Amino acid sequence: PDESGEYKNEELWALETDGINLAEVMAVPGVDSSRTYSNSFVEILSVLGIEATRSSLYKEILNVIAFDGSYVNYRHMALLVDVMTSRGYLMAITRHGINRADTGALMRCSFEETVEILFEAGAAAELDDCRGVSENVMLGQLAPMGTGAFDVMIDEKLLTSL
Amino acid sequence: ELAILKEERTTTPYLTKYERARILGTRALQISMNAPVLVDIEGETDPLQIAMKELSQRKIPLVIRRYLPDGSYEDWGCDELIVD
Amino acid sequence: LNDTAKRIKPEMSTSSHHTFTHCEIHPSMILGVAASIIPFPDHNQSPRNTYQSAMGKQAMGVFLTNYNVRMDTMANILYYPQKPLAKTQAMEYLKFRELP
Amino acid sequence: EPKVNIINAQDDEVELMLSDVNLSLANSLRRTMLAEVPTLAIDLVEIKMNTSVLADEFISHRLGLIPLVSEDVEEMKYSRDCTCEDYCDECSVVLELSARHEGEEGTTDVYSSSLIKVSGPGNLNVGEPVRRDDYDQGILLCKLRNHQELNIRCIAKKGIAKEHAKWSPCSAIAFEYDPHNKLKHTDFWFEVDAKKEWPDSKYATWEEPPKPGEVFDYKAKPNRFYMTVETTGSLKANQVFSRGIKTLQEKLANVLFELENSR
Amino acid sequence: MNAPDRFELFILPDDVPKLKITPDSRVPNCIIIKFEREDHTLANLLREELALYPDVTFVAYKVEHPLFANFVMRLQTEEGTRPKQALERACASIINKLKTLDHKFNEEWNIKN
Amino acid sequence: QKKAMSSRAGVSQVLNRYTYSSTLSHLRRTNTPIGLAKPRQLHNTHW
Amino acid sequence: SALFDDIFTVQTVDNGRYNKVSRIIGISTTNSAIKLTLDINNEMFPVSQDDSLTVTLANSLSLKSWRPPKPTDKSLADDYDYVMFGTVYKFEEGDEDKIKVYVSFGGLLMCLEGGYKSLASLKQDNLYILIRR
Amino acid sequence: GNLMGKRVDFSARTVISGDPNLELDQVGVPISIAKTLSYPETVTQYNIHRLTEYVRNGPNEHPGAKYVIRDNGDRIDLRYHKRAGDIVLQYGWKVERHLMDDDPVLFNRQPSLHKMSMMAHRVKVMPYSTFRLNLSVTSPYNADFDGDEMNLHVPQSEETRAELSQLCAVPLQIVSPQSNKPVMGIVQDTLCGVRKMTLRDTFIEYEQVMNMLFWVPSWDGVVPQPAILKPKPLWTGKQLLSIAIPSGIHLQRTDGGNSLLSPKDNGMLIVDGKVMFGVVDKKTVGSGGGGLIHTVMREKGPKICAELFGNIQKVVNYWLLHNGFSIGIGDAIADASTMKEITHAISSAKEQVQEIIYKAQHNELELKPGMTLRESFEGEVSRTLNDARDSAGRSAEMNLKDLNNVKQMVSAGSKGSFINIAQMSACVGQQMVEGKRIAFGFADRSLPHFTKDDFSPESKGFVENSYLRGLTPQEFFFHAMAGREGLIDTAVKTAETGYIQRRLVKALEDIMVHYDGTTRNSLGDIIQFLYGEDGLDGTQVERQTIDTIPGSDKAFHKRYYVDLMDEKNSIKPDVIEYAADILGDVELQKELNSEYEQLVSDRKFLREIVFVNGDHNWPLPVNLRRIIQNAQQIFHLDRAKASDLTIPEIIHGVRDLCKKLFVLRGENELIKEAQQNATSLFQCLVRARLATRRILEEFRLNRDAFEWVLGTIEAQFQRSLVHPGEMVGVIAAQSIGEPATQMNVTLGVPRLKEILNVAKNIKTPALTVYLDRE
Amino acid sequence: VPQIGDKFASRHGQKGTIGVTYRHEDMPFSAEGIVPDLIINPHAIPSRMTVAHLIECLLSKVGSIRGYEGDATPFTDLTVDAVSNLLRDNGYQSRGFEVMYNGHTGKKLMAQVFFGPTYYQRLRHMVDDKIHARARGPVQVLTRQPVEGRSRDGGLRFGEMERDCMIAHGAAGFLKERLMEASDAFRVHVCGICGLMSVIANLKKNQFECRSCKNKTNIYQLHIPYAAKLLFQELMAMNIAPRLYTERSG
Amino acid sequence: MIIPVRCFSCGKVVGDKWDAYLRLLEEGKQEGDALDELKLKRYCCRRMVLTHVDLIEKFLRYNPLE
Ligand SMILES: [Mg+2]
Ligand SMILES: [Zn+2]
Ligand SMILES: [Zn+2]
Ligand SMILES: [Zn+2]
Repeated sequence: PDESGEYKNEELWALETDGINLAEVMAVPGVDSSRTYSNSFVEILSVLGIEATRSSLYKEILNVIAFDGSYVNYRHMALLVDVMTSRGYLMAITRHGINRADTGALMRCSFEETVEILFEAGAAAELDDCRGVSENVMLGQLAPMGTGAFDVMIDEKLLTSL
Repeated sequence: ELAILKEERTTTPYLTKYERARILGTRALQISMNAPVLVDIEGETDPLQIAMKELSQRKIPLVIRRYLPDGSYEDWGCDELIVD
Repeated sequence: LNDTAKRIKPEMSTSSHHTFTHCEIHPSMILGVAASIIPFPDHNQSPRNTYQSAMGKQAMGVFLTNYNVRMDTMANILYYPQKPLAKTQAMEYLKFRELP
Repeated sequence: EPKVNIINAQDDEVELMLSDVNLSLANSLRRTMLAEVPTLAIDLVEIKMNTSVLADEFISHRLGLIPLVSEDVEEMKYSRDCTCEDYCDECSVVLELSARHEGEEGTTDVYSSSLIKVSGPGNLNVGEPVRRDDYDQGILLCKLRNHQELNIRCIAKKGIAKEHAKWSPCSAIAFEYDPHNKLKHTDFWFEVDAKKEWPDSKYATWEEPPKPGEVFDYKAKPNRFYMTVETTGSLKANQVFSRGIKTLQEKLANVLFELENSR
Repeated sequence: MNAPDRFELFILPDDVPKLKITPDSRVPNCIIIKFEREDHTLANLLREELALYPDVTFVAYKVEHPLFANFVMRLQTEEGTRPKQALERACASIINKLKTLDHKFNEEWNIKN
Repeated sequence: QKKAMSSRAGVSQVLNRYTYSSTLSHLRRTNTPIGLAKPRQLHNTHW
Repeated sequence: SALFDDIFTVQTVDNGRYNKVSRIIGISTTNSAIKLTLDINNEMFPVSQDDSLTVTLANSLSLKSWRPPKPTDKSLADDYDYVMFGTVYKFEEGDEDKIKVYVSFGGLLMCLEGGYKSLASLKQDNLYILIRR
Repeated sequence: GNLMGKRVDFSARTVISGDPNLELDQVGVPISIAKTLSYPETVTQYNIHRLTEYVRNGPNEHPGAKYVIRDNGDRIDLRYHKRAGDIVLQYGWKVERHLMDDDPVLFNRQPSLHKMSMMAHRVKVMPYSTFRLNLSVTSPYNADFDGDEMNLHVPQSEETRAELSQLCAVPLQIVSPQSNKPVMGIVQDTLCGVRKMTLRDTFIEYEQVMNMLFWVPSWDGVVPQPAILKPKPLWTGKQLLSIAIPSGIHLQRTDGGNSLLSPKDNGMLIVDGKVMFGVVDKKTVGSGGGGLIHTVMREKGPKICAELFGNIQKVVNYWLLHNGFSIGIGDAIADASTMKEITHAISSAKEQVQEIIYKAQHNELELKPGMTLRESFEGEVSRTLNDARDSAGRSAEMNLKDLNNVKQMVSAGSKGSFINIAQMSACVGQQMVEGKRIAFGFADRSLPHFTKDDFSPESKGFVENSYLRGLTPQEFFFHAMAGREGLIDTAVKTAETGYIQRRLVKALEDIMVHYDGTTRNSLGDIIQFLYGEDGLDGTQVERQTIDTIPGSDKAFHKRYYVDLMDEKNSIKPDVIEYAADILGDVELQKELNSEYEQLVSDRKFLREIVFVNGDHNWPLPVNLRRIIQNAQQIFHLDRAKASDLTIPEIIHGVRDLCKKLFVLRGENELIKEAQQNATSLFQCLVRARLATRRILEEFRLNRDAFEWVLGTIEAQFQRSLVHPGEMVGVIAAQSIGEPATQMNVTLGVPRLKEILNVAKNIKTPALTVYLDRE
Repeated sequence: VPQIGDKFASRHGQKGTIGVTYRHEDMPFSAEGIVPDLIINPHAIPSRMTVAHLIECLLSKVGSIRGYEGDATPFTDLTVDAVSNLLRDNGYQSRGFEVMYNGHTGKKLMAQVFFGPTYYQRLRHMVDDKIHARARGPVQVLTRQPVEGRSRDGGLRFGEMERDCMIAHGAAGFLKERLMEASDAFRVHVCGICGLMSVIANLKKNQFECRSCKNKTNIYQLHIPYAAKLLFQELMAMNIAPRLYTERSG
Repeated sequence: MIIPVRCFSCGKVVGDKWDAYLRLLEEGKQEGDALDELKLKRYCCRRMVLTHVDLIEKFLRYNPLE
């Protein structure tokens, strides 16, 4: 905004540098250290924090999605980046990040490394609470999702009021 | 212990789509199993239509037990949940 | 000249003189058996030519003249095959006008 | 009020012109002559023996497409309406074909003239296959080598082209109107000039060309149709026209009777 | 396998009627006629015959599906004339026109052939 | 027969008799035992 | 019976990209500052440049389902050559006396610019336009 | 292979086909499939006669029944029961009847990328052996009719029938949560048809109008007045299309800043379901957001939206049947002058490329920063050739006539584009392999027909001829190379996209929205304290502008500030009935000052915190403009009637409405803080729209209209909340993986995989460094 | 015999299926009375840039009128203009357009129609060879699930993506019935102490016993997929003990 | 196989003109001239007769199966 308050286009000069070195470049005098950005969110986690990592991850995913003009609602990407950065560290979408969670063994074995997860569960005497959807599906029960996220009682009072 | 008092209920007073579908299916099955009908039947023969008519007049005798993540539950009557 | 109908040959003006040692018999010979059935393949898109080459194996017709004395697991014979009205010169060597 | 003008006439085809009629009437007449004029065609083939290279269904389909004389097919009765079991003499025509090659050399060509009308609803003039001339060989049916025999018994019944195209009495009906596009019922695709790039219709000389200074007539309607009917020889062109008119009249009479009985 | 029989295109089943008539209460003097085992050949002819009648205020027809041999006609006349009388008048007029056309065609064929 | 694995498979195929052109195309077929988009491209030397 | 009536001299006729619709722009002879632009059918009403059209805008033709008119009865449209019916979709009350009225006849657009004393009665939901020459 | 997925009974699979005469939520089922599949219906007093008739018909005749289940569970086979004509059914028995009409069935195409690939349809029993589908549901299924096979599943219980009818129904899936825009629209011929229907020079005679009006299932039986009365009645196509549009729908769109005159017949104005002006095309009846389909859906309901689909399809299909449309070879042929222009442009480009080659060979070409000389030369040549191809295509497109069929298809948006016309008529263009020109496969040459070290365009994959003119053998080979590269790229991309989608789905599989508004996994760990930080469904948001953010300070002050002390700056006396007792008041002035201070605080909060870049068009719930215009249309706010709505009433009503937008309910301080944080943006938007000056002057509402607007806003906001129990994790995973199928730094599928895998080594590391202002 | 659903393709990659069949009197006709044997949508032309299809149609029309076979050899001197001149010399429109009439009403079509002979071939993809349906039939010996194969009266597969779509839809009951009642449902007995599936049950004489825990009263029954039973049995065979408990210990 | 009885498009009988067509082609007449002399006006019948291939002779060349 200008003096009158109207938004106007302004042209400034910035630098685009190949290679990653965050802290040293931020410490360089004459550089706006409050706005320096990196495309490697691992470096952002190492330097800035976890919330900045979430912001940078969302920015990268949005750039990848919207480079070709496609539009995806903000809530889906927000949920993805919240899941990825919910334990204080980056959780990769693979067997090295998903299977390391404290979820049930039945739902973890269904993704990858079924026999290894089952053997580890047998050796560690793990207990499955059957609160997820995968182990409810494999056991042929009503999963606690959608219409199964509650129970239907009988209205004795209204029937008596007849 | 796990029950929540009627004056302390914090869930929404509206009927969700999943709750509506579950109540409609249960009422249709019960009507098909020779259950008493709380509304008049003029020309409709489909139990689903009878269940929908009962839901519109708020006469379905069922209670929704909404489960909080901790384990506590709230009981909402079908006659007090707002239906769009 | 300045003909607006025929295609434009490359200029080939990067060399003052040309010394050819060989000449192609015909460029259309660079195609395969299945691609020789396509009429005017140079006016099409290459994925369409690939699709036609792939689907040429699914068309039915008189594969042999002794199908009556053969015992094959499957066989499809058209009652009235017809030779195409638009044809390529290679079809004469593919026996397409005789077993369409 | 309706008027008919015949330009050309012959037993195979009639090129005529209709005027002072609605477009729907001419279109309905064309459709009725195309699909709703009953004729006689082979609908049942009994193969006693077939040693030819052609398949049994191949020969049956070829036999079903052979036109037959249907001059007195109106007096014939439908198979459904007939109360007899299977088929009888007054609801079907029986044809017999027997072909064999004599000698160990050469190929014997079996045509449609080899069919013999053994029995039919006498003395109606139906059943006999159509011959272009007295010495015409006919439609080529099959070819036989040595020790190859064909023995077919065919049953011909009365039907319309709606059930199958083999009962169609006519081949193609040319139909057009307004050769000069006075009514502007179509828009002419063009690159430079529409008048030069589009060939004139064969009836363009019959109607006066539009003057360049003429104004569009919004109240004009199509009132002059030129139509050519070509038959397959089963029925004459005049017979096809008359029977199409009669079929349309019978359909309208049936609708009127249903309306009267609905009260 | 699932192909319907061809003769069902023109053979009317005994349990169904050829003609059905239902009044239309949206506007006065309007009826809906269901024609069974028919097609455009009769429908277009009847529609354009009825459209030229001064006492007919609305006439239309439609074939719901090409796979089913039936069509639906909507007919509305003025207060003086009932739609059924207009339909019978149209049928009689087309019959008379066809008779005249056949007579003149026969006369022309006799005069020159 | 003993060494079912570690051997080339699909060398011999049932001849196609759907049509004459398909039979000729099957009789004039080449394959590479590689099962990387580098070898799948149309090289200039394929002219 | 007629909300508005005037005589317009045609200045501009634009066929555009349509083979049947022409846009005509003209002004009233008896008073300036009244500009009429209107889309018309070429075949139904062929007009040329520098013509004189009597244009009347009315609310009803009397002297809900549409039906063909019988020859017996009479209406105001019997006195004119081109008749169209449409919906008013804008009544712009701009600066000073400059007032524009926008009417769409089934997609054929017409804009009439004038003063309040001449276009005050045209503020309706539906209109009939009649052109005579 | 046996627990997560398995083979199931009561399923069918067959080839699909199109059917314009079907509703949106209807599927045609063959006779044999309907007879083979069955549904068990219980025996009650409401359907005893129908079930007995079905049993008497038998399993070989449709409608009929296959098995009869007794009370104890014993099954009677009607195939072997030859005395079924005198059997009586008892209450509580089950009859396995055939598939009848209006039976909900799940209908699926594989692969199932998103939830719209598996929807509930209504059965219509039809002859022949192909499934029949409406043309508007092909795009969500991603199916065509070149041999596709699709699957059908039959529920066998009343509860699952109700679940399919109320959750997975086709009309309920018109709007998708992935991009809050419809996924079903008018496509293919119908689309083209309406472009030929709503033209300004389209007129219809009376009989065709009657036929088309009768063809509308939802017609009210009233014939509209023709646009032309004398000398012959005539109806335009706009009226016939507006007949299909339900009343009460308002839509406005501008194209290139067009005025209300609309000389080019662009834009769109629909008032009360009638099209004032604007050619209807993909911009209106397409799948884009804010169009006719989205507005009709959000205004009326899924049932009315499906009815609109059917009505438009039927009317346009009949008009195209009785009008006709075609394409031909002559549509790809340009006149001599345009061909001469194209050849001149190509020759000039070739001369420029020769000049560039001469400059590069003499060390005269300017070196691009961070690039090699050869790379810079190749980039310059590629840019010149691309510009030449674009210019030739532009000339060819400008030459095209209005009657050209390809131009008609492109303008309708049904099929084709600019590049297709350019390649068919003017020039195919430069062929690129792996982002570069054709490499030298031979010894320093692309083909043995060229000399060594040849850098002319024709020697490196430039096709200067069009498809109509044909291709030279070298151009043919280069085009084949490019096509093979494209096919290989697509083939390798599909598998990676599928694996990424599966990994995402497994990662976000067990995420659900609970009844307290939080988003938790199966362990109970909270991922988000509120879904999407606002607790709103993805299908209930539309792009709206916040009027407080843009504009200068003077414009803001003029639009919002009200001064009762000064006559000029006060409310105009002719719009309010209380203009006498309003000058000099102190309480009303204090209330207006408080409102202005709240507006200024909202402006500061929006500009300095949330949107620092000045963007104001964002997805928000409850379209306020539609509500305002609906109230204006309903209450007839014309005739410049003086409003009887006092300023304190407006201020108190807005204040009460802003406090009644409940997302989280409770008296806890944290709950109140979360509610305020969640509803801050919507409160800002509402305060921007419902300003005292704007209400009194711009909109001119009264007491009834104001109350109706407040009630409608409250009800719509209550209806726009996300329903608890929603499986948001799987929805997010599918909505992220779906665009991946369609699609100097690393970008695309490799970049997405690199992000998801959290690679310690980055293919193209980079830093963006911002300097100080000076 | 060709019917609705049969697959037909041209020589330029323009494959498709029959949608509907019209009789002779319903198809559009030209002034000469010629009706097409096949009608295709123009919308398939500009997307695939199959100019060769239209050129072949024009050449076939010219050759049919003149009475020979056209030469369609690539890289020749033949141009579209020469074929257009040949067609114009034969009394037809140079670009192949023809004035056609509507079959239903007989009225002229406003737009002229590209009309001419073209080579088409029938593919080995027939709807009657692909239609499949199953209510109940044979099941696998091992998993007690429906067999695979259309000929063997097999069952369609409800894969993982279908399960994901059902989870997104929120229909838990439909998924449960599809994966249990429409598949290998089974009833097992478990012991309330060991939790293992080692309970010996005799329903004829109503005797339930657990050898390990000497239990005869605290025994429950469960409805589970047969594949789940097989998985649990295999886990027991691999010295792993998955114990199913119907109550939460807490 | 053998010449079809009727034209596929219109339905004109073309099964009786094969011998005449072969006789005309034997005496040096051009294909177009022979088709014109066979009174085949519409090009549907022209392509029915011109593009037909006679495969019946090849099958007849084989020895009889019985
Ligand atoms: Mg497909
Ligand atoms: Zn009999
Ligand atoms: Zn135990
Ligand atoms: Zn023919």
